[PDB]
Amino acid sequence: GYSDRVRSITLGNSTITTQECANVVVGYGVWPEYLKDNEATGEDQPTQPDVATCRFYTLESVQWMKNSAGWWWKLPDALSQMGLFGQNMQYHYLGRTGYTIHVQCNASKFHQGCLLVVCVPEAEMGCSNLNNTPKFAELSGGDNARMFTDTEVGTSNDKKVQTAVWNAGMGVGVGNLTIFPHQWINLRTNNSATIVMPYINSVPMDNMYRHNNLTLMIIPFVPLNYSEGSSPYVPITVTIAPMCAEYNGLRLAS
Amino acid sequence: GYSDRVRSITLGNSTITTQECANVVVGYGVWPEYLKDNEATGEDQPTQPDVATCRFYTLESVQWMKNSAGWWWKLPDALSQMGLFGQNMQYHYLGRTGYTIHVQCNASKFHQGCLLVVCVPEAEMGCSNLNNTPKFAELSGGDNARMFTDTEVGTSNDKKVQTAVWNAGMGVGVGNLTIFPHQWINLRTNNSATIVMPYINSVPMDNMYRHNNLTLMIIPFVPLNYSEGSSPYVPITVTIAPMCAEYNGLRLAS
Amino acid sequence: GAQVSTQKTGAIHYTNINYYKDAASNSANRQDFTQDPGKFTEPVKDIMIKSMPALN
Amino acid sequence: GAQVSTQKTGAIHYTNINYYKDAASNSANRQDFTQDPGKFTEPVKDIMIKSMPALN
Amino acid sequence: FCGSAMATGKFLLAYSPPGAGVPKNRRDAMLGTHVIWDVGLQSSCVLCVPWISQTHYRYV
Amino acid sequence: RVADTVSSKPTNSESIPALTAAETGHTSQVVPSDTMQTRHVKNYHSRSESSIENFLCRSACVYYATYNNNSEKGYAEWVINTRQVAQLLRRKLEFTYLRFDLELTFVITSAQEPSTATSVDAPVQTQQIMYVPPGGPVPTKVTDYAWQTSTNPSVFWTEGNAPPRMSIPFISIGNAYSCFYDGWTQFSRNGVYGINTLNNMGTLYMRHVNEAGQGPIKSTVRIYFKPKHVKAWVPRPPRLCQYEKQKNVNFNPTGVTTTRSNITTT
Amino acid sequence: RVADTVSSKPTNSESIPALTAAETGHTSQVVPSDTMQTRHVKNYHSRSESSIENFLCRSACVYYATYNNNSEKGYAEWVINTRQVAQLLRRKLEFTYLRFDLELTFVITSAQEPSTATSVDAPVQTQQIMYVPPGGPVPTKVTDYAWQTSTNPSVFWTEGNAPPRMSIPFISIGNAYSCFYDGWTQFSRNGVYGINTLNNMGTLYMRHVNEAGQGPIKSTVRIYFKPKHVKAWVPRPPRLCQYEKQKNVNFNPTGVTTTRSNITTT
Ligand SMILES: CCCCCCCCCCCCCCCC(=O)O
Ligand SMILES: CCCCCCCCCCCCCCCC(=O)O
Ligand SMILES: CCCCCCCCCCCCCC(=O)O
Ligand SMILES: CCCCCCCCCCCCCC(=O)O
Repeated sequence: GYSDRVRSITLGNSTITTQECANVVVGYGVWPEYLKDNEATGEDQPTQPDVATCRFYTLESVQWMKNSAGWWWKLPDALSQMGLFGQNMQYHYLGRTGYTIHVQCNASKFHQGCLLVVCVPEAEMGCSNLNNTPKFAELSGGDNARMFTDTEVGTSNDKKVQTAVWNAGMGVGVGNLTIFPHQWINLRTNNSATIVMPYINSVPMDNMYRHNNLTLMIIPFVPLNYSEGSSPYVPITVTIAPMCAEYNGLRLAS
Repeated sequence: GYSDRVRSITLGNSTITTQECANVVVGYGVWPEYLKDNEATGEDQPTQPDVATCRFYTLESVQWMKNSAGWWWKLPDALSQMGLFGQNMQYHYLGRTGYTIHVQCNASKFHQGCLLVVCVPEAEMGCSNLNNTPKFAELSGGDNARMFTDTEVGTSNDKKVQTAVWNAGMGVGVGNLTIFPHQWINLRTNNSATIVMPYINSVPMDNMYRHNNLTLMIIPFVPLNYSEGSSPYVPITVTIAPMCAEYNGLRLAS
Repeated sequence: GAQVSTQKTGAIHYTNINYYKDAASNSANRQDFTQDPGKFTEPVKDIMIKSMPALN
Repeated sequence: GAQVSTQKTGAIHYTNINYYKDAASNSANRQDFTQDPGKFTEPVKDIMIKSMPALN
Repeated sequence: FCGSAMATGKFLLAYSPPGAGVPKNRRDAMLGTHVIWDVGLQSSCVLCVPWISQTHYRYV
Repeated sequence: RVADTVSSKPTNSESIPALTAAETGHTSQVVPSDTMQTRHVKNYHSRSESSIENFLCRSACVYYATYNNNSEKGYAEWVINTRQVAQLLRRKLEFTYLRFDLELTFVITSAQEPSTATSVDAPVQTQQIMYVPPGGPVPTKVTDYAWQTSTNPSVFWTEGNAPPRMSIPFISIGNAYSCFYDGWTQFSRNGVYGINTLNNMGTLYMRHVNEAGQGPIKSTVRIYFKPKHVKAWVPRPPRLCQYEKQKNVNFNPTGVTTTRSNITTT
Repeated sequence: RVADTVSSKPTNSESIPALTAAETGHTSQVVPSDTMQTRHVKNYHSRSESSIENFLCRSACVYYATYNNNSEKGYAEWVINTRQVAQLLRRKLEFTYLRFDLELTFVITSAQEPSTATSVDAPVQTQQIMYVPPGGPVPTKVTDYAWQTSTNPSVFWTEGNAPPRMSIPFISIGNAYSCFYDGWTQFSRNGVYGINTLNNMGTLYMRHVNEAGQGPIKSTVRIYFKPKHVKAWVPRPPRLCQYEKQKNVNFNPTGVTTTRSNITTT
């Protein structure tokens, strides 16, 4: 072992290599594995698809402004339109997978900032109006980032999610969000963040279009900054890889 | 072994059981198998999909009239729109499969007729006009039967295939079409016809949209007939099952 | 490398040598006869003996 | 001096004799393949394994 | 990457076999074979185009 | 290899090797000694003149192209293919995938042309038949740079001796030649459909090496192929309609057989 | 040969065989199974058609010089060198120091010329191609004393048969041929600078042996070299600008590559 700060990951067809990174946080202490034949209840045979599904699908990018609050994604839904993971997701009826989340954000030695890369299992949300429940087009984007705000929510539109960043939108203390697995991105000494998450859920296999497994949240606790005479555009990107996929219950598409 | 004339076939999810049938003709003498690692040139890993692809997809039906000449289908193209065999056919780039052709046509003991169920490997065709070459919409139907005629072709439309049944359209003697594997359907003593075909082709794995492997031809050598006072509608159906499918070269759809 | 093989008699020997590097300079393999009819005639799955009736 | 050596097969033998005094009358040494890439690729002094990082 | 030592950034490198070429968007190219490279401290990264073809050879 | 025969006696059992079902796609296996009582005769014949090794390995004409000596464009060229003569085409279309070698042979000939000079004394002529694989240089005249042949294989032969002959390995891209192709060349499924989509095979050039004369001579080359080590797969029925295109299968429908004036007439 | 491949599984360690430094002048050694997960396929290919033994040992044209039969100065001569044709020159300039044998070959040809006599009947002609090393006698006409060839090697060949061929050892002064020379010939560092300072190699003479005729015939010889036992050292990049001088390296600067209408255009 020489020069700890360099990693390398070759999963299937893609490879992501960082030179300046921290350690790798591996789930709750387990590596994602297939489903044993002692805990299954499906009566069909599964379908370990290919290397063609365990790949590195990169999602959209965004700009880290100087007033931005935070973004998030829904994991089983963000990869709905990507390659052969989005075809075996809708043609079948069941499935279980694990992911390998990644994040890139690189700045010079004259910038500053921080971020909290964390994934929350079973993330709920709260509508703006108390009586109603949130919409769907205001809860999940089509692999495009959803963003928090500074003002709380207003009183509209009776279905919008409440983007109150200091409460996280779930109704908890934002400082206590370090229980779920995570990693910090400090531009002083960091350039990325890796996270390996297994499949955590009550039932053995669950639908993909009806119930979202996890939720990826990004929150900058310390805003960007820089003196005059430097690049004012700092973008962010994320790369995710389905790990150990399986399916059951073949039907027509939807 | 008791009462030879009864068979039963359970392939995947469907099951087809006939009570009055002849023997089963198995290809050129081989059973369809996977591709060994001594004759492969692909550098990726294959994808044995599931039981969800080796199933019994039933195609359209037609009426056996008293003047009809003959029908045909193109095998790798007829199953293009059926279930998860038509999704892994276009998302990938390579593949090799074998089929288990079946045919149903049942009449009473007061009807008569015959048919030649045969599959031809690498079936070519001849355009109507000599200079040009046939069209595509006149060579392959979208899982709907194409039919021969009695008059030869005419001189139109400079792209139509020549439907001369007594020459088969390929330019050979129709009586010599018993070299390729086959089975007869004589309504006197028969009710169906089964055929198992392996993968026969020069290269190991070939495209699915650019080159059609086989061709299924049905020709009644003795027309139907019946006295007054019987059902005048005798339909025909065919059931096909992809056997030992494999794929390579994942890309976007087309 | 010389082989002394047999000849084609109605009902003897004859020598032979190769002089080149490749394999496409030799002569044809005329003296080779191998037959197997089972592939084209009788491709059925169940084996049928000619004594027993065909279909039950 | 005759040698019975091998031939170039896709995946046998073939004789050969020399008839002259000099050495410039023989045929080319086509059936000889010897590879060593280390001279041109990787001429460095310290040996570098692909697992460890390049420069510290 | 031959920029200054205060520079930073990540990049994507995709090889899409031919069924439909020239991916217009980034999300169209991310489905094929790819890799993610980030600069700084041994910046040079190597993408390995594998060999994926039906036949055994090809024409120059 | 052929088989012998066996002596049969009268029988009255229920063996019935005659009646069978033909729906099962099974050719029968009845011999003459099963249906009637016969003698015992041991056959000494041999199935040797019919195997594919002996049936195909004979040379045949493929294409004869001529080239005059008059001008700077005397040379003549030909694109390789085997479906240009009717005799050797139909001897291939009883199978689907072949595999063989070849032994080329060129029977070159000459002839005079009218002229006005007083006397004529033509020394022997020489050729110079070249082979250009696909994707390579090309000559355009009889005094070009391409005729150096630094890597191309050429054959030089002076008139009056035996004709030139040589071998050729199994040069192809696939694991066997394909005589029938069902499908297009473009992935969009448009344009060219026939068999020539996977047939390039190179070219073939010929030329007079002599400077010039007073005739001047005219010549015609003749090619001859001889498949040496054959291997055939997937037989099919022979052809019944004449050939009418070089790279198609277009035909004109004809009767299946000539006609007799009755069903019972001999 | 070529090497096989090996089966790879998903990994999350810190191996990173991708990121490296290119400043060290070290080409990487990453195979496809290191960066992604692949199958196991054993390659059966062979790197045989690319070795220098098989790549160079083919004959090519070098120089064709003609000589008429009319007068007492019919004979023609040539000074040995290999940088007179573009095809074989550039096939040498990928290395620096070579070592090989040769197999010469002369494809001689003839042709008539206008005359006024009534009839013409030309018997076969003969040659008579001589080789004069550096520092030796020289002929000046077709009836000289030098044509005795008491120690010089000559070749006599009558028209109509196969062409003459012969071998040649590694005749040189140094331990290997030199295709590039950097430096002068005079110790004062003045005058000639290029590569011909260490190239003499002798001469080459040709001549008609027949007495005379009525045509009279004209002829053109063609040389053909074939390096037999090669050995190469110190490769270098190929050429990019055309040749324009026989004993220089002068060129005209051109673009590095043809152009496309964009950076992102396919
Ligand atoms: C002077 C030597 C020249 C040798 C020329 C080699 C000729 C190649 C022959 C190609 C095989 C014949 C065609 C088979 C299938 C087809 O393309 O129709
Ligand atoms: C009749 C026999 C005559 C033999 C003539 C021998 C010819 C010698 C060839 C010299 C080697 C070729 C030149 C290599 C390097 C150079 O000088 O450019
Ligand atoms: C170039 C061949 C010259 C003619 C052959 C003369 C006999 C030499 C001995 C050959 C023995 C080779 C071994 C064998 O018998 O196969
Ligand atoms: C001038 C050679 C004539 C042809 C050769 C005939 C065979 C004679 C025996 C040669 C044995 C030499 C030893 C060896 O095998 O290398």
